[PDB]
Amino acid sequence: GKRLYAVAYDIPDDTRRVKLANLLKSYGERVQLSVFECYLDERLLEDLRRRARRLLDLGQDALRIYPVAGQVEVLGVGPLPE
Repeated sequence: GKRLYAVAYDIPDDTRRVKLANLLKSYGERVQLSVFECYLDERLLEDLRRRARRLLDLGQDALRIYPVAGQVEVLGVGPLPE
């Protein structure tokens, strides 16, 4: 079912990065400059990948998707964890 994912990206191109961030908003919320937290199940995860693939230059860009299980820990500024 739905689980928390950390979605971290490294996109050198500003235009592609803006498009990717706008896409990620449809699945979750920003937590840091290069990271969103998204609640996804299998179907939404596939949808996210499918749409992210349209946008990325896969020779230059990186996107990592981490399924999270356990307590997220936050030091410093930024959104408090569950």
